[PDB]
Amino acid sequence: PVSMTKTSVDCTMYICGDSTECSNLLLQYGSFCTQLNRALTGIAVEQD
Amino acid sequence: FGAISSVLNDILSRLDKVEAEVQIDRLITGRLQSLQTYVTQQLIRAAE
Amino acid sequence: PVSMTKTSVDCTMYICGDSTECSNLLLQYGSFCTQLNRALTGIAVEQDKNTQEVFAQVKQIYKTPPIKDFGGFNFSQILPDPSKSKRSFIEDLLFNKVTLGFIKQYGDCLGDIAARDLICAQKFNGLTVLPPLLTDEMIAQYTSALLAGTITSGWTFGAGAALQIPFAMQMAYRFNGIGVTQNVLYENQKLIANQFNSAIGKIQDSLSSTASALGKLQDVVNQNAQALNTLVKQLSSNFGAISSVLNDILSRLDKVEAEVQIDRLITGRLQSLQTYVTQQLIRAAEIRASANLAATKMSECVLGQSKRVDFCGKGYHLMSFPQSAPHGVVFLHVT
Amino acid sequence: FGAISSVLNDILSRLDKVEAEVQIDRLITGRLQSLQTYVTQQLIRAAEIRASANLAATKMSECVLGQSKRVDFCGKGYHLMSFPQSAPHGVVFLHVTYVPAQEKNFTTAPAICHDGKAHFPREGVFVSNGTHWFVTQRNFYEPQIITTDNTFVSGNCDVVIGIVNNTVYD
Amino acid sequence: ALDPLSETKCTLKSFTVEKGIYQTSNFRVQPTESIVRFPNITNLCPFGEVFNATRFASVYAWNRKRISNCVADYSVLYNSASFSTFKCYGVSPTKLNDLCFTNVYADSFVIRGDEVRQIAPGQTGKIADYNYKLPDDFTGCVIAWNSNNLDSKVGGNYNYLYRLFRKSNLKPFERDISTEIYQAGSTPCNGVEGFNCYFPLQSYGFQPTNGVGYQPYRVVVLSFELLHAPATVCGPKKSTNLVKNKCVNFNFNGLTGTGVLTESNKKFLPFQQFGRDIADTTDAVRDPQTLEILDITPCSFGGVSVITPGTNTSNQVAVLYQDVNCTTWRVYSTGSNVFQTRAGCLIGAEHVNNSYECDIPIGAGICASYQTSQSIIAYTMSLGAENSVAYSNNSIAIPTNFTISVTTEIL
Ligand SMILES: CCCCC/C=C\C/C=C\CCCCCCCC(=O)O
Ligand SMILES: CCCCC/C=C\C/C=C\CCCCCCCC(=O)O
Ligand SMILES: *[C@@H]1O[C@H](CO)[C@@H](O)[C@H](O)[C@H]1NC(C)=O
Ligand SMILES: *[C@@H]1O[C@H](CO)[C@@H](O)[C@H](O)[C@H]1NC(C)=O
Repeated sequence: PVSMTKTSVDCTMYICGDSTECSNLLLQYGSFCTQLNRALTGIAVEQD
Repeated sequence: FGAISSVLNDILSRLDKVEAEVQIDRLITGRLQSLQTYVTQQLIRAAE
Repeated sequence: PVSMTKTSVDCTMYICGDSTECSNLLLQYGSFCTQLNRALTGIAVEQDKNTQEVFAQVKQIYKTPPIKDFGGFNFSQILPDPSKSKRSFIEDLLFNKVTLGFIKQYGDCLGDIAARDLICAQKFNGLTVLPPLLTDEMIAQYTSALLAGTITSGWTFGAGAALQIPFAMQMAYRFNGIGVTQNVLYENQKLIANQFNSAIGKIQDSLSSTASALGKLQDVVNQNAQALNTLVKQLSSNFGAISSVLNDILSRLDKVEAEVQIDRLITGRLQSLQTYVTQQLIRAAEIRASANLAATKMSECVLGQSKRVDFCGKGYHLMSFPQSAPHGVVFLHVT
Repeated sequence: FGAISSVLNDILSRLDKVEAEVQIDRLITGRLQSLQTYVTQQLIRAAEIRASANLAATKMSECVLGQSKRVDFCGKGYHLMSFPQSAPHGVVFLHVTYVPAQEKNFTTAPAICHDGKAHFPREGVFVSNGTHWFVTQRNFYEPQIITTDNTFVSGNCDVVIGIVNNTVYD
Repeated sequence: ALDPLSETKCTLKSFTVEKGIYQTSNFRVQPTESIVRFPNITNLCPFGEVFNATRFASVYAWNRKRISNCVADYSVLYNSASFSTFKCYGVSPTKLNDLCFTNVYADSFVIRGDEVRQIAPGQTGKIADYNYKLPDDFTGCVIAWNSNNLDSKVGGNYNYLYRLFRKSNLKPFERDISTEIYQAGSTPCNGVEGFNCYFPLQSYGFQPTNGVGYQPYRVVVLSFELLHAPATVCGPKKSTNLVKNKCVNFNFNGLTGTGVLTESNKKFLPFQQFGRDIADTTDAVRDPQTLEILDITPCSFGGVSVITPGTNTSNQVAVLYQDVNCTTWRVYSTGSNVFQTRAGCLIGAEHVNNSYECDIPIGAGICASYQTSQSIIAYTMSLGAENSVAYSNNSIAIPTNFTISVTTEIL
């Protein structure tokens, strides 16, 4: 094996959906998702 | 995750501004932890 | 890369601060902080073995002779100059390309400097960095010993006692190893020496220009700082509570209404620390792999002559020279 | 984990179903987190163990089933052989190596000059015991006499730096 | 908490400790004094004009008064005032005596008893839909008490009104004094009342024999904010002096905490009172008397390690302070063998001039051991027995013998 599948995640769309009440509440964290996407972007850049 | 439902539209259809926060917070916490676990296991898989 | 940064965390200072109520409430977990610190201590202890394995291959600090007496080659730029951190020219060039545990007194961070320096804001929250056990001067002395053994004894100094041999009579051997006879070397010694010198000069001129070329060693520092600054910023999250400040919770609420809100913050910040430690454990493994590769190159490329293809450089290998950099090592491969 | 007790039978002996679910959910969450941490750490250790196992599998092939030429891979010194032994959760290798013992100093020069033609040793190096000139191998001093079979000729004696003058026989 | 050795014993959870170096808690400094700084206020609040008035308003045209520059010692109500209902939402009742309040408003009106439960967030009734509504993020206190001897007459009191028949529900703190004929059906109305057009106001009866639930109640809603702005209103607490450059517990206008107070060059604006660093923590405040700016700095800062040879050979130890340059005061003890390495101030070990191998690693090339009366010594580590090589120009060394080694490798 030489590579795996690259992925990306929208945390607002997975957690809150189309609701606008959950998004305002999730803003109170706001910095744990960017971490996730940073890690996943590293993985994706490494697989190439 | 310890809430009365797993559908935000079934929660926001019965409970008001304040009685609904205590449940959406549980759902947020749980789904954030799910994403964290996913990313951690993918980080461990990419090293192999 | 050969190493990363060591860290330590007082969890009572990060989570609770100076409040006694929170520190009494935090005894009800009591078993995870010791675990976190166990992990971090394992990392920190591994980070010095990663260096002892690379640079401390030999335990005889060989010295360089006054008059060179080499066949025409010039190691003035890799060998030291006692004038100066008795490093070398190229090593100095390297250290002035990577930016960044030293003493920082409470009298310095006292005032507005705190909350404005990014290193005092950590220490005020229980996060500390630890100095490495080997200083840069020791590492450079090790490197100089390795270089001076390579240059005066060939490879014999890695299989027992060190036997001396002229440099050209050594390059003849290194030639016969790839498939070229001796006469080729004894009959083009001057030209080969000139080409070698010009190659090293081009190296020096490209490293004296204004291109970094050392990103693999800078990204380490950048990641290690970003992690701690992200951790410091993560303290402004409410985690489901009415506020992120314990004193505001304790100035308006009694002993009963306040636990409901302080336990949320405790849990959140404990999870933050858990995540930090997990990611550090995962990066330490990459660093360990790279350190083992470097320790294999220092023995197959510096202490001998490799026959593997594209391991000790691109082409038919002749030799290699080590140099120390911040958190890593650099090899100059002569092919 | 923020509850009134760590024993479910004290929670269930004093509180009803509604008041007790609130307290049991917290314990569930915390213990689940504990197990997740356990499993993550075991996954991170299995990787180290796998790397060590792969290195041992490489050493068995390259040091036992053959003779390695890499430096410091199988032992300290010039490798000869190896022998495996089994130990609890691991393996032990007994590496046999050759190590030089007693050094002696000589003077040397390449490209011997008999008559206008340079001679090179073709295997080994030239040495002198003070007055005579022999050719010998590199890792064990066994001197021989210099003839035209153990050397070869190349060019004339006008370039090499170190060339000396002596007699080669046939 | 007797010494770092006991701390590491309690950490490892054992009465024996193996030799090495361990990390301990950071250097903590404890306070010596307590400081309190409230504004300079002299007069009392109008508890009389509010709670003991002669005519209260109506719930549809409720009244809203302002409170400023006063001292809230509610103990004066304990004499003749008796409150049937008292409920606070964003603050605990046992802390109303230690705070200062920002924008205090008092809303007053009269209702019937069985409607007092409607004065709260999310209640869905006649008084919360058409007459008076409260936010969902209400911070304040609700107070209510019976008035069946003042607001009730012997033949019926019809001077208190409530709004029936509104087209849509009200919003928080929004008033409505309109009197326009309400149309029930779809047929139009032209200011005349019949069979589908009703006057949207009606009056209680408030007789003196009416039963609980039909008896009058007076209500007072107090609204305010906390710990964000000047707060000209304050409670009954007597202040002290100001102690700079010392670790003190403080209470600035209701904000507690502990630290060191120092002068600042920052310049605020006339509508600012706090500093709120990146992490939402205060790092500056304006004194409410001298109007000067002060910084705030924690007292705990450090990093401390313990060197131990083993509790089965000795019980002497050494201590390493990583952020102290003893060449001296931020220490537990001073001892008599200070060294001041580059990794900190080492206290408890004798420095030597020799060079051995590392037994216990410390940092920056320093190591420690248990040498010979036995003590702890600290020194600079060795690197491997300096040697030299004899490269002249034309000499070579050749071996004449060999050895067969046998080494081990565990995996
Ligand atoms: C004029 C209003 C001033 C408002 C000042 C701000 C907050 C004061 C809070 C509560 C004051 C009323 C407390 C009721 C007295 C206790 C009940 C009793 O009497 O037994
Ligand atoms: C006759 C059975 C109808 C049941 C319909 C189902 C749900 C209706 C729910 C609640 C109705 C109660 C009305 C209370 C009136 C508000 C209080 C008041 O101000 O008086
Ligand atoms: C309000 O009026 C009463 C008289 O009934 C009086 O006793 C009381 O002192 C007044 N309230 C306060 C706080 O003084
Ligand atoms: C070689 O070494 C062995 C011991 O290792 C010794 O007994 C023997 O005499 C040596 N041989 C010579 C030629 O000295």
